[PDB]
Amino acid sequence: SGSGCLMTRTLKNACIPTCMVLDSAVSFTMNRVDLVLVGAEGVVENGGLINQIGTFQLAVFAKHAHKPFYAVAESHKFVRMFPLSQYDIPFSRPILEFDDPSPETVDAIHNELIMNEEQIRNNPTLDVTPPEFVSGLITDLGIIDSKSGVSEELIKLYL
Amino acid sequence: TDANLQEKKIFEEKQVSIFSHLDWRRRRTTENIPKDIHPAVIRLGLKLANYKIFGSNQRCIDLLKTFKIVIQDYQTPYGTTLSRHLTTHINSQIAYLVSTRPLSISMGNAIRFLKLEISVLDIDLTDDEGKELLLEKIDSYIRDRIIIAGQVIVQAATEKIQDGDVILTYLHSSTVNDVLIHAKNVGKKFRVVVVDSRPEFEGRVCLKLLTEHGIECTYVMISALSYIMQEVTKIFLGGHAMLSNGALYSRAGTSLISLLGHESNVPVIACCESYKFTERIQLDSLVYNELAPGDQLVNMGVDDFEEKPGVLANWKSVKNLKLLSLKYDVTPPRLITVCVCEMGLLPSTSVPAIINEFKQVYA
Amino acid sequence: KHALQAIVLSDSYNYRFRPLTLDKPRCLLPLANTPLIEYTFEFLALAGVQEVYVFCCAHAGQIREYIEKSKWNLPSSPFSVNTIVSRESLSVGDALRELDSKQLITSDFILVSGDVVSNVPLNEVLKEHRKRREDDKNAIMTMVVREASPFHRTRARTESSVFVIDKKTSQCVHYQANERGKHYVSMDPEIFNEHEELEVRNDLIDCQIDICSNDVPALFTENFDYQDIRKDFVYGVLTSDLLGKKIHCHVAKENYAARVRSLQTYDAISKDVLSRWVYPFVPDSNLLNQTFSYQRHQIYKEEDVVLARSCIIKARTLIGAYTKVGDASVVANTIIGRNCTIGSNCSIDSAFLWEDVVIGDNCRIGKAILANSVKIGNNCSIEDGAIVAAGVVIGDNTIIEKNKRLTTFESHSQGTLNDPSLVGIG
Amino acid sequence: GPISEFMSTINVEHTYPAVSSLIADLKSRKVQGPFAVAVETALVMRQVISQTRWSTVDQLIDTVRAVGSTLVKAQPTEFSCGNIIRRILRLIREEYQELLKTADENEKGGMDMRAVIISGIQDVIDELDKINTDIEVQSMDHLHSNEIILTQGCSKTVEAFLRFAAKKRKFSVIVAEGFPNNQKGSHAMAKRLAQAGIDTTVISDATIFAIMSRVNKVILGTHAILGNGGLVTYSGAQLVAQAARHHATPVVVCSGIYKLSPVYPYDLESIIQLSSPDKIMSFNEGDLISRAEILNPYYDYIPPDLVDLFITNLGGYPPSYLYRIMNDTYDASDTIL
Repeated sequence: SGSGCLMTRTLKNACIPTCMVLDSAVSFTMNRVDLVLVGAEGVVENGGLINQIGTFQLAVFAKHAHKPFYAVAESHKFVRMFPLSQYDIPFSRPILEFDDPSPETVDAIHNELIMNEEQIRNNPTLDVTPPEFVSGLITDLGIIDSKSGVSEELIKLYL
Repeated sequence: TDANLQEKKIFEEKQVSIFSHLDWRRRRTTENIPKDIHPAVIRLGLKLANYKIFGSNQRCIDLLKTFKIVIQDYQTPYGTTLSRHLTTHINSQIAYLVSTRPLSISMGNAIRFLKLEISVLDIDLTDDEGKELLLEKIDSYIRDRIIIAGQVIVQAATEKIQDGDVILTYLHSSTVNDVLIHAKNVGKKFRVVVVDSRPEFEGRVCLKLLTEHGIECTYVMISALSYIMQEVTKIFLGGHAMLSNGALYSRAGTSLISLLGHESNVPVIACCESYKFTERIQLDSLVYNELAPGDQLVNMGVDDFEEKPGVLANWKSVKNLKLLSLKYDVTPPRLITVCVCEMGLLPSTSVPAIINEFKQVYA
Repeated sequence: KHALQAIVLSDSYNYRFRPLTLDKPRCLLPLANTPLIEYTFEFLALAGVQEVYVFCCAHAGQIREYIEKSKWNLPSSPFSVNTIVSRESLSVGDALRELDSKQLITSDFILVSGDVVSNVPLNEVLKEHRKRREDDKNAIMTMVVREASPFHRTRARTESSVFVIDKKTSQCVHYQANERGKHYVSMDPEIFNEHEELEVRNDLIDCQIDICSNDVPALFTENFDYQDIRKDFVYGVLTSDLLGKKIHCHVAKENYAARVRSLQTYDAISKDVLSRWVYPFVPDSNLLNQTFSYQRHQIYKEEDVVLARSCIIKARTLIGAYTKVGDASVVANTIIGRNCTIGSNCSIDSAFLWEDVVIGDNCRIGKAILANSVKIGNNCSIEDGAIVAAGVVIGDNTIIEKNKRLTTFESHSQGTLNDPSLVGIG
Repeated sequence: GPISEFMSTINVEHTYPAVSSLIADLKSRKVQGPFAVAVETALVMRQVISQTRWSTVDQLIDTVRAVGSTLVKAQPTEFSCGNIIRRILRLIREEYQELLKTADENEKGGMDMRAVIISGIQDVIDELDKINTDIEVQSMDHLHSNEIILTQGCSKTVEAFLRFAAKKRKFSVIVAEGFPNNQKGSHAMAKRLAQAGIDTTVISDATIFAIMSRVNKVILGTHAILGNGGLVTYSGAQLVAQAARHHATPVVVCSGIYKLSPVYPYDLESIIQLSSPDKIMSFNEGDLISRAEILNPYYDYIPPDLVDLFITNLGGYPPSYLYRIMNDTYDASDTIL
């Protein structure tokens, strides 16, 4: 997504110190951080968290680094689906296929040496943090921490 | 029963042994039965102690279908109306039945329900008016609470089955079998793993059923769980009951299944029915449980009825030596991924609220 | 002291698998890429027999050649094996009658009428035999059988038999076959006045692994009419024709035991061997310095064997060494010899392949037998129940119907060498 | 480098007859178990050295380094064999080196060290008929009165381990019949120590989790230990391990050291053998045995990060210290044969 480059600006513009960090160096940052916080793209029947691709990547870190985890989700983001793991989600484009290599073929910071757009879209887009890794949903309905009452609330939302 | 000084004897049964409190007393014969016992109840009481594989659901059904016969054959002592006296009659039927096998949770909750409808019954009716009513209520109970719920669970259960899966069951759950057979009838492409255990190898009959429908099945005893789980990708368990904390209460080997599954990253799915939920809770699998006679594992070998003896036939008279076999054990909720009730797929921790949905908005 | 011996009857069942016996005798053809007599041999080794005598009637040189070559010729062999030759189609009894005239039986002994697969320790039943013997010298033979289902796939019309045993002392007092032309069972009630608890059993499998006393060979010279061990002999005892003699059965209730006599057995037995049922006698034990190894779903590979990526292997399969396999091809429920090679984009299911066999590109096989050193061109096809012999070849773009056995000589069957059927006849 | 590339089968069968005899009894399970494999292994090698002709030690090294590679090819899983071999190899090179130095007093032939190697081999033999005695002593420093112990599957080493403490201290023990394979032996053990005055409770192999709630310690006797400290134990022992880890209940292992081997568990599917399914399903259910897939594993594996303490004929040691026994017991070259 690269949405981080925009997020810092929106904070920098609002008089807030920032420091963009690679996706590969979040663990190194947990020592400094006192509290992690992410948005939400979809809340599930089990209290799961469908958000951008790398949420569960750092959700375990905060879980392992003993720092708390909070996610903000509007009511109209509760979904009726129910996965089984960090993977059981319907996804349009098939993801993470391999190639078939037939026997017939051909500074410490090396910028611009990355994957191509074709290589990228093979990778997924969304992520899922099981509810044991979140310590508190932030909703217009309030803050929900049971991630079982989310179902009671989810049942309340639907018929 | 000399008296309830025999219950004081139970108060003495709180000694060093962890199982000191677990009740061993049974009556597996009709010797010196009381007079006020219905025949169709006797047959059930016999069916309890001697049947194996007695599914927790069928017992509730066979109990209710039997209960109707009791009331239908019941006649109140005239001058004293029905509601004032019916319970003690029935209360004298349970006290017999428990001496054949302790009440399942699937039965006790029904008992506490019918006893309720007895009290709330309108007095301004008559006998033939009253008894005919609750028979439908009983039938309604069987329609709504179990069969439909059963019919809903299976559909929602096989929904999350994916073509190419490898399913693992353990010790013949009529519900778990009921969903597996449905999966084949909708053309779901998969295969099943069947785990069995000592003593009464309840898993063979699950193999018998699934094979008679033609499913790639695999039979290994539980002491091979470390091996087989690598092939597995999903786990289905039908429970005896689910605890208000979210723990699953099923046959003795249920826990290790969920445990080994977690440490092998496979999901654990608890297909249980709402009426088998309980307000109580358990931290250890020993406080509330029921036993089976230790003699049943004296028979070493692959058979149970067959007179293949063992080295422990004298264990009853060998001090510092005792055989036992609990029938049920809890399973901590953090190992259960989903519970499949007729209210849909729920997290196991959401159980006690559902029980309140019955207590609330009803009476 | 140290007096124990055993005798095996090869060449007694050679006619059923005849389309290939011309190539190699039945005691030398492979089961799980391993000749049968070894399965029988290691079995006898379990019984601790010290002296083994083999009867032969076809390819006796080829038989003795392997034996003289075999592990059982070495000093490590726990028993000394000698071979004896005789006329073709060796009728039983005539074996023992020739045996007694040779005077070879020291004391009690065993016999199997062919090649058997089993892991049953005879030591207990042997003790069972010697025990009741020393009190009643008239006990001459005790038979070994396997408790099974009456419709068990390993139970065929041959072993399909009904026994009547004395549950107290385990003595067979009545025995009859299961010829579909017989509906009833008849017993002379004179036995009930001499017994108390008789158990009519149809759940059995006559492994034909019978333990006999030293009277038997002489008792076969006398009563020369007896030619079959079950038909003539047993009936003679039970009918009091041969008088005052008793027999018994050791109904085995664990481990595994069977013999190889029919196509509906070979395929069955093999699918039981790979199914571990006769542990330790398994491929992944490699008793003859093979290089096998177990893999899940009962697939058994050797070493130095090449498999294409697109080629996939399904359950219940076995691959010999030095055998190639083409691309995009699928093998399942199949047994393959060593040093073979498979074409590309082919399909094989529940077949049987031996050593040095080839397969052309894009071919369909299934539920058929391919003898050793057999060549098959591309684009061919073949259906169930088929049988070929060694050296037989079939040209490309071809097909072979059901149950059509082949050969390399018009002794009695059909087919020739090079091009398809309907070609090269005579 | 197997022996066939050095000697012919007949020559192997002639000069070293007990070898091929043992090889036969090995792949055929006529010999079985780790202990019985070890003792018979050295006795064979004893006669080998007692009946061999050679000159240099380097050639003698190449010989034993070959038969073992063949001997281990028989039934490799019973690592007890190879462990005895690598022990002898180091026992040679260090005995040679210690004798290569006395001769270098001021000289600045070289064989017939035979009986010493035999006397060195016999020292290994007499050491084995002793591990139990050497191990059953450390019990009194762990098992205390009223403690509750869980243990599966008739491990002889574990038996004498407890029976020792039960002579003086009184306490309880829970025994889970290692079904299906360790069934018979386990019941005997329970019956045996029952007479030793120790509260014995036989359970199904499945009620492990139910009682782990109130179990103090758990004790296990393995079949072998691998280079990463992993345990190759008899059937159905990962349950009790995982059951203990989930209950914070510590895990202890009472095993002789000969079962230790530096083979590294690359692929477990090449380690866990499979026995006959007769042990779990009768031959009679002919419909089933034809319609399904039956399997019976002989061994079980548990990773080292689940063990809390080892009990050896040398002493109690953590798994992280195991390696320093191997280098003090084996030589690195003899890892692969």
